[PDB]
Amino acid sequence: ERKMKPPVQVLFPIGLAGGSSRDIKKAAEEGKVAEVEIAFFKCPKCGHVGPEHLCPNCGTRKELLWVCPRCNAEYPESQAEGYNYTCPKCNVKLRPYAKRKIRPSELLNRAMENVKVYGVDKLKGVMGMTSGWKMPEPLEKGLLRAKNDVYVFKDGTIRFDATDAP
Amino acid sequence: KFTHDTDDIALGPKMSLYKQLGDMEEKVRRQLEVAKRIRAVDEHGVAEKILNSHLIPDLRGNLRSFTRQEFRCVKCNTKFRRPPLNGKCPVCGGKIVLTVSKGAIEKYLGTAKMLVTEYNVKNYTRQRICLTERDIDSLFENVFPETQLTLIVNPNDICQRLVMA
Amino acid sequence: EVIGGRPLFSDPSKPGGFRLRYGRSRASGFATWGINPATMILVDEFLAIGTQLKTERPGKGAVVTPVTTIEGPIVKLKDGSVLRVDDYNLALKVREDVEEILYLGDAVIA
Amino acid sequence: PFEIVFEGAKEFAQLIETASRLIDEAAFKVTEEGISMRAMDPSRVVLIDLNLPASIFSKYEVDGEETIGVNMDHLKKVLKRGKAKETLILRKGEENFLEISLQGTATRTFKLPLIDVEEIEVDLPELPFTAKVVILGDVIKEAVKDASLVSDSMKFIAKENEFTMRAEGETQEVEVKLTLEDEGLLDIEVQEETKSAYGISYLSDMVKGLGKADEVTIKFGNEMPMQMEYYIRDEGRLIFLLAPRV
Amino acid sequence: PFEIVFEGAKEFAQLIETASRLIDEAAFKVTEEGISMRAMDPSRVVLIDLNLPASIFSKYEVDGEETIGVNMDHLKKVLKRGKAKETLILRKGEENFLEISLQGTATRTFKLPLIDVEEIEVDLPELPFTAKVVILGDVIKEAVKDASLVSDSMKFIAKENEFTMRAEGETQEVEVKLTLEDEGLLDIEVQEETKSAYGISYLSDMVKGLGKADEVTIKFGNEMPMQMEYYIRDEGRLIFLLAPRV
Amino acid sequence: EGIVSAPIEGIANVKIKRNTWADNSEYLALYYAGPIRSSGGTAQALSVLVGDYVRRKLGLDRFKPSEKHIERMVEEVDLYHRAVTRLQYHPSPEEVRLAMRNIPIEITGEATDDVEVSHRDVPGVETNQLRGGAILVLAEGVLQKAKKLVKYIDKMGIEGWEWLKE
Amino acid sequence: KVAKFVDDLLEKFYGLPRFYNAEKMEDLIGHLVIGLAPHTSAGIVGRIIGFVDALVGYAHPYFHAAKRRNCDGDEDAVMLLLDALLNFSRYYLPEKRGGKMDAPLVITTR
Amino acid sequence: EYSKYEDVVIEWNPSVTPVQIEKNYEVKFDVRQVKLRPPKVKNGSGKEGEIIVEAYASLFKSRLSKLKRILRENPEISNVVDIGKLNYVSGDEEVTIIGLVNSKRETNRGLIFEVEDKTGIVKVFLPKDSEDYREAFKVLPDAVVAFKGFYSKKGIFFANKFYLPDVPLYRKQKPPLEEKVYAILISDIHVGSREFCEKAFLKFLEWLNGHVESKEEEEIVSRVKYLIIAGDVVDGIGIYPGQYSDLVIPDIFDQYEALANLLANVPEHITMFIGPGNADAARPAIPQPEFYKEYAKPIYKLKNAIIISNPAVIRLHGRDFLIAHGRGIEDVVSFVPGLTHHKPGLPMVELLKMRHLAPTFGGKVPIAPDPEDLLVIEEVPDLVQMGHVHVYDAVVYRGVQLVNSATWQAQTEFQKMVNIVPTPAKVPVVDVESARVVKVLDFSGWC
DNA sequence: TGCACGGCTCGGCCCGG
DNA sequence: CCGGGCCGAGCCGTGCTTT
Ligand SMILES: [Mg+2]
Ligand SMILES: [Mg+2]
Ligand SMILES: [Mg+2]
Ligand SMILES: [Zn+2]
Ligand SMILES: [Zn+2]
Ligand SMILES: [Zn+2]
Repeated sequence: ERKMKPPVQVLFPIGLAGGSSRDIKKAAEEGKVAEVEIAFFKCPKCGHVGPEHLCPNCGTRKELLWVCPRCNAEYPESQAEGYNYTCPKCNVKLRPYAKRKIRPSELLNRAMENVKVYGVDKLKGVMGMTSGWKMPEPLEKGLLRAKNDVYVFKDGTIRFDATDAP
Repeated sequence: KFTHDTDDIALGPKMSLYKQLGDMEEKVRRQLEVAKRIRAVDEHGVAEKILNSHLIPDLRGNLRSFTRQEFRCVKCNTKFRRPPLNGKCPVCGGKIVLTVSKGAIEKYLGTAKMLVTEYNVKNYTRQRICLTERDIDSLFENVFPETQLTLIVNPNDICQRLVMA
Repeated sequence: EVIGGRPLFSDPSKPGGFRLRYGRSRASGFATWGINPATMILVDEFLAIGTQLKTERPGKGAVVTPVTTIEGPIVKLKDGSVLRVDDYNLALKVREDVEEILYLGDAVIA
Repeated sequence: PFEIVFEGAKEFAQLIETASRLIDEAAFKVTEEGISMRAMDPSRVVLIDLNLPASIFSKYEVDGEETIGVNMDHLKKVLKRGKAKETLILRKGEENFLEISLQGTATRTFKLPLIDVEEIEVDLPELPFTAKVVILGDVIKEAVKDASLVSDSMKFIAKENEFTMRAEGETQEVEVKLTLEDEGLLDIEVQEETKSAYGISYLSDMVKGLGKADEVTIKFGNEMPMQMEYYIRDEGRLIFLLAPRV
Repeated sequence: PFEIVFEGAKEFAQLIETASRLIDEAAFKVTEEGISMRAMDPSRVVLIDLNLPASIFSKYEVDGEETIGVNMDHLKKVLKRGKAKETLILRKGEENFLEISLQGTATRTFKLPLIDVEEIEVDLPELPFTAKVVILGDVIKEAVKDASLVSDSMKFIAKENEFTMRAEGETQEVEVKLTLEDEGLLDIEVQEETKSAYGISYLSDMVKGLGKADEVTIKFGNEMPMQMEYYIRDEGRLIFLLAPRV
Repeated sequence: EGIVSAPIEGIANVKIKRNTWADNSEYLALYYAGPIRSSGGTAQALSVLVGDYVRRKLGLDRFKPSEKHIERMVEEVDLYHRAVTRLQYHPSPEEVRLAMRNIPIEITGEATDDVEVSHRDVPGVETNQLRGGAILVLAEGVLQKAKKLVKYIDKMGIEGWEWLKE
Repeated sequence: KVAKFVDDLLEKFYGLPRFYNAEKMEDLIGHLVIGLAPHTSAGIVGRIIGFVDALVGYAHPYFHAAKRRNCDGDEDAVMLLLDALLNFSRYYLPEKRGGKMDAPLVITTR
Repeated sequence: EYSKYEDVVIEWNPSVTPVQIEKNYEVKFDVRQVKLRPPKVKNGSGKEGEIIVEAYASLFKSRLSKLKRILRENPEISNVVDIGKLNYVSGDEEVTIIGLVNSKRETNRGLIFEVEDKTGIVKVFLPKDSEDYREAFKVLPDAVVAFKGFYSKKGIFFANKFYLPDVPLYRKQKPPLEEKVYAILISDIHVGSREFCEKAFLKFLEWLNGHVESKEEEEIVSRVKYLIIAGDVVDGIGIYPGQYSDLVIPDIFDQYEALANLLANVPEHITMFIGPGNADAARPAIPQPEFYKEYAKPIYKLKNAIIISNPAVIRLHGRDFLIAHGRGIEDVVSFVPGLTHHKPGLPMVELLKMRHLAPTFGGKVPIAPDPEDLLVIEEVPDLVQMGHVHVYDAVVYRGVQLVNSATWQAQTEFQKMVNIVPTPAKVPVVDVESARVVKVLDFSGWC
């Protein structure tokens, strides 16, 4: 099989909170707070904010938030579309990500309640996302991969490497 | 179409023996036995010499990186091109570790000496190995002095024999 | 160059090495060779189905594949006898008594 | 073929484990007199000899003398499954398999393949030992454990009516002194002033495993090897040869 | 030049081990009445006070006064080398070496180099303490061990004839309640209700290694550091002050 | 045939430069990234030929290198082989000089190795480190696979490449 | 294991019926995979018809050539079609130059 | 084909008789003269991974403490303060800091340093308009410098002066001699190579024995008394891959035997001082105590040969000679733009100014893990000899003469590849009294 | 062609004082 | 019963070179 240089089961950044093995579960169980760069999405109706694609309160799709690198002003995707992805008050091109704070305990508990998979010992993530969007992966997929003993690749697929013969 | 037929398409050994040998000395010994059995290989002078031209680069290239190496902290990942003169990481409390250890230079020295003493190699390679050993034991002259005596000496070595001859 | 642990099976164009046969088997032809399993066994199983090797004449590199229709090695036993090991089971049986491999076998090349 | 049974298999396991701390491959010389062993460590720094006469064997039958060579690690791993209240039985047939049996509340049989090792004869003449000191195991073990804190070399000084051991580090100092008036020494016989030094790793490796109620005698001199003995089951004996420092 | 003799070195080593888990280097002031030490946490979060009057020691001879600066690790190792019934003697001569001599079956001696360490003399007089409770060391040790599982924060609650310590987490919750009818709460003097919180790492560090038959005294108040003190040999005592969190 | 990712990865950028040192005339340059080393000799040589044809059809002049450029490129090739990889091909310095003298485009790129060169501050070059992609292209493309390249030239009816045929 | 993970994903995260329903490796026969060389950006769809007891991937010579491979030492990848369809995304691709290699940005059907 | 100068014989010319001169000399420095105590571990069971780090740190400590004492000699330097206690100084005071140069960047305003000492790291800025800004622009790291200026509570230490250990401007002239004495310098003989030109060396050996052409040369030859060789006396074995085809004598024992046979032809009144180099059988990293005795015995057996170390200082008639090989020049050439191998005098003067023969660690020079730094020039010499660059040069700097003796190996394939031009068979002659080069011989006609 | 080798830390279990 | 000694996973770094 194909595994990254440190093995990874979900494409979710944890930083230094998880330790050497980037264990999301160990950081969550100790109540640590991690500071990393991710993409935050915001629900248009009520106003939930966090690294998720669906709002738990109402189950409606959120919108990516654009941040100003100089003044940290947040705009929804619809608003930034008119602004040509440039800050009007400032003058700098926006970015979809910023360095933020996350509490792994709430996210992991929500995921476990979502997929009804409670008995998992380890769950490895990444130190930092390498993309330009820094969009994370759902944690439910990581939980199911950990449960079924499979590993992820740089684009989200599971691959097997073998020699070829005719 | 095809020319030759086969009874079974997956008949024969399935795993290479190279993946079941642990030590380097064991690998070299098994490979030399295999070369000795086959009539048309002529191990005794070309196999061992061409093999020695694979461990010699490792030896010489690891002694030249010990004298110009960068140090690093165990907790941090900070790399210092020269060691901190207080003995500890300036930005934390951890201790400093080498990036090229002393045992990385002389991991292939025993197999190289066996290859030199057992088989027929030109005197160039034999002298290179003897001088490499002498140079390895001379760089640490005043950091690791030989303060330990011994009961029995002369284990049929080759370097001392070459020197006394 | 020879790496430690990777044997050399024949000197350049030396009689007693691999015998050249022109042809293509069921599972060879693109860039792969055809090898009898008996000579896979009688080299201490360093060769296995799919193991690469650096060749001399046609190109540089190939993958080995079993072909039982061609000849195998001729070996000299410990008591002085000579045998033609063209069979897989015979190679398994007589492996421990081998003293010298007189001939190494064939190699089908397209 | 032979049959050997021993009482208190835990003591035999401890002895084999102590032997295993320095050497890896060794062969046993079983004869009509008993069984004996001798080997040298790969670094050629320590030499261990040990014999077990028939006196300490409850039952012992043999057709003569034979050499048996087994892997030490596997032997001690098997021996460590025993208990202090079980009997150990060693048996071998014409086949090259060493059958080991432990008889307690049940009977279990272990099969260990044999191996061949070079039985080179290594021996040395009786060197001139000017000083001899007999002390308990506990005192020397404690002295070694204190010495290990500060340095890696331990120094001996033997004087008439005064035997002392020292271990000095870079800035810290450790010293142990005793006399025959004290309770830690049995007897001392020195012919002149003696000074020597030996490493801490080897000393800790060999001294470890000695009971408190053991009489250990040490023979050493000036810049010359050291010899240590302790009696086993009141009939046997063990030797340790250690090369000096500097 | 002073000579101080102590009996039962194990208790001394245990006390030094508890005192050495907060600061690495501390200074001891030897004076006729006794030895007193007041260190400071490197992060400035917990206070530790030492007081060892001359009444405990069997022999106590000293003239004038002197400060003794030593690093905790070497002294802790030397003391932990002491066995159950080893007499502990502390002696300093004209030299700059702090001699630790141990007496028993053998005379084992250690030496340490004194280190110059700055002294920060900050005396804290009596503070307004809302409540004072004395409980057995077993109860607090067990309660801290149980609360270490759920979270990293302990909440102390004291009321009229009621002592309650609680820890809360994301999902789990642990609470221990005590009252006069239990064998742990010896008595409780409280003028008014108070509540405060403290860290679990520091609490475990201070509370670890406390004997079961110890009348540990706890005094604390609303949003105010807790004071803890227990007696040693009916004459000596150790005092802990831990700053609160949030 | 649109399978290997040379057009997507190897060609980092295409820019137009002026011969300020000789005539102030314009020409075309190609920037090769790291991934071009995995494309293959045929892909690299075909990229060079396509660049030549596009420069011809855009009405642009020829790259006119100074001698210092030739010295810098020879030193770059030698040092890259000495300190990085075997290159599976050894161009003699005469071949390198001939290739530089007879290529109508500028083959350059970013730095891919942490080694400095001697001939620094060359005009038209914005780096002083090894250009692994460009030199690997020049070594294992037009030089290692000149037979297939001249076959393609003959099939393609392209003039100006007679030096390669010779 | 990959098929079990896909079935769990479909049943739990998305609320759809299972697809593979396999208990032994022989229950994957007739299902489709994707072959991908480590230096290309397009894949090719293949079908499983059997299993062998060797450490090689046997396939037609046209299958290996359509991935620009030579079959003398090369190694490629296979992944289940549905896994790649559900999981692959272009927003997880690194932003350096060598980030679009090994990615199935398009697949060939014939 | 195994000629090794077996039967080469050169006899003294009876037409000329040497004059009588008292042989007053002594070796003032040798690496196998300082007893370096090995460092002990911080605990009882230390291992290999910490003793090496401790030894390197102790070496750097010794370097800093040795080069700090030299700086505080000229009265112009005063008010030295500890770097650690810089937060307790007023903003109107003038202070000096001494430490190691970690790094040196360049900005539009000037240069920024990372000076570090025993008690912490401090940043330093030097304005572009400073009078000494030119000197500090081309200093390479790990050297010991002094900075003078005003400290700020906001970090950066603004400075207006820059100091190097340097060489004093004033010195007292030594008393003269009763008669003149001459000495000769040679380096990089490279015995056993194909590009080594033996005929030129035989002609030179003939020249030393009285085979002269002019009266003044005859007078000099009759007066010569000493001879110093500065490394690379044999081509060595296994220096680079593919050297076997480049060797005429592919045996290190035979290389040293042939070299010994060649040098035996000099008159017995000439005393050799031989030092090892980077191609001999000697220590992999500098300083090198000596040759490997079991490999270089024939050159030890020479009757008039005295084997010295690298670096070593020799005193002849009260004149100090700092004899070194010169592996440290390559770092100076690489780091400071505007210098080339063809002119090694300027890099040598820079090394003399810094008072260290190989400042930077981790570059092109291998530094051994010693507890004491022996490469610092403690005492200022009268003459300095070097080699390793195969190019002749000579300069004078504040009274001391800096000489770079040439090679005897003709240009090889590699030196052609890297565009290096050797100047073989050039030999400088030095007068003992003035410690200055007075004549340069040339035997390049044969080579 | 890149993998193969050394070293440091950090818990989970015995086993013994 | 409570405290060490020890294994077994993991995670980092490194592999000829003339002046
Ligand atoms: Mg291929
Ligand atoms: Mg030279
Ligand atoms: Mg040299
Ligand atoms: Zn919502
Ligand atoms: Zn803004
Ligand atoms: Zn650190």
